[PDB]
Amino acid sequence: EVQLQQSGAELARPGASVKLSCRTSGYSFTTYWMQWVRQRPGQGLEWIAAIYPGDDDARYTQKFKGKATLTADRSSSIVYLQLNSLTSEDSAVYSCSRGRSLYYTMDYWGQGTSVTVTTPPSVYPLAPGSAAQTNSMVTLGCLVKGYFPEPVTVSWNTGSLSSGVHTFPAVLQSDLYTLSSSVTVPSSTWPSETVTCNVAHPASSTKVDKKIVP
Amino acid sequence: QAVVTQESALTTSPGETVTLTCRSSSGAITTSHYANWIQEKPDHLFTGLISGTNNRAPGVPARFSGSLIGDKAALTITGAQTEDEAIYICALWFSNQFIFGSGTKVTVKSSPSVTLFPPSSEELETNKATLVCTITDFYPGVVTVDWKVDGTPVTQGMETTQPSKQSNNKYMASSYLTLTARAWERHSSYSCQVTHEGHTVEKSLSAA
Ligand SMILES: C[C@]12CC[C@@H]3c4ccc(O)cc4/C(=N/OCC(=O)O)C[C@H]3[C@@H]1CC[C@@H]2O
Repeated sequence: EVQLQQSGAELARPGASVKLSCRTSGYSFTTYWMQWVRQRPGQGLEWIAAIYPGDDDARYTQKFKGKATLTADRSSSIVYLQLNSLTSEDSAVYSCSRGRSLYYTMDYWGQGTSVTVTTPPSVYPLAPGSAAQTNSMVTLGCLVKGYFPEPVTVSWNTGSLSSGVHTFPAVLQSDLYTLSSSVTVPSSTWPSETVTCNVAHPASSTKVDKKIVP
Repeated sequence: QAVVTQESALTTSPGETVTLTCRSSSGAITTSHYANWIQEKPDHLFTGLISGTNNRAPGVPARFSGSLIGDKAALTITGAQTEDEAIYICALWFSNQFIFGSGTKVTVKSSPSVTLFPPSSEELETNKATLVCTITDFYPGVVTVDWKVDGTPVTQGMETTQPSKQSNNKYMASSYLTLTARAWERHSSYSCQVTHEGHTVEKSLSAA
């Protein structure tokens, strides 16, 4: 029962500076190390810095010693990694893991947050037909059309609907992405119970909850 | 910096045993490099396997073993699983930071489930019509989708994704048929057809 959840996708202009965050649940926030790694477009993980929450001991490396600061909020079990003066160089996926010592470390991680250094989506609800409602399982869907850039975060019932969810790979057609997400539930569940897909496009500060009705 | 190296890729079979090496450009890898192996699965899903050169982490199938074999640090997989297919990253300690390897990628039949969705009322109103065909549950990840309108094949206005490995160790993809409200009503049916491993699967929906 250990999980480190990170903040959402981040789109930033060059020269600016983002504030990322990793929150821990399931262990001694203060008696454990917190490291940050990043993965550029296809360049293997790079070590950035680490912090010991319950003793505010943050250790950096030559490379990031300048644009990378790291703080802890022992009162929320959250660690902020802040990067200053952003460059195309910094566009990557920042993840975070924990560690007790050089012998035991980097076992659990976060899903990682993507930073990119805009046009919002049009969300359309997709009600099931004869080729979606299939006896015991009916599957609703959401068309997230013409947005830019990646990514979009699609959720169902604010995350309550976690199983049977399938977000398909986006497709590019004229510098505009369009993707689809589906969720399957028991044919008794809907229309009976409400089903809403929550789409979020960090890049454009846009969030759309579209109720999927029959 | 001290560049760490690994084997690009490795094709293995179930049950077998595979060994992955991790060689350092600084020289011999020792217990002071606190070798650490990390498993990476689709969508940046990192998982700890071995730290401190040879200590299995909580929840690690004993088939996984870390040990120093020569000037190298290696990971041994005694008893392959289909789920054990992934990217293996070793990390060597170099006083004050871990240096990672670009990763070793190890490789280890289901018919697809087709799901069509007709245009959204809202979208139709914009005189647009997007037919959605979401393809799932298939392996190997290699399909050919074709769209038919009134039993006749259509080439234009079709967008199909790239297979994506799912957590259930199966691929999924999606195809789109972009039409005009006109065209959508102007026809009797639309057929999303998928061809996979020799056989074909197809579904259809009628504007009617
Ligand atoms: C890799 C690690 C984060 C980075 C820490 C670091 C970072 C920089 C540095 O110069 C030395 C050290 C160590 N030096 O001395 C140890 C201390 O005095 O306790 C302990 C490392 C930590 C071990 C567990 C965690 O995952």
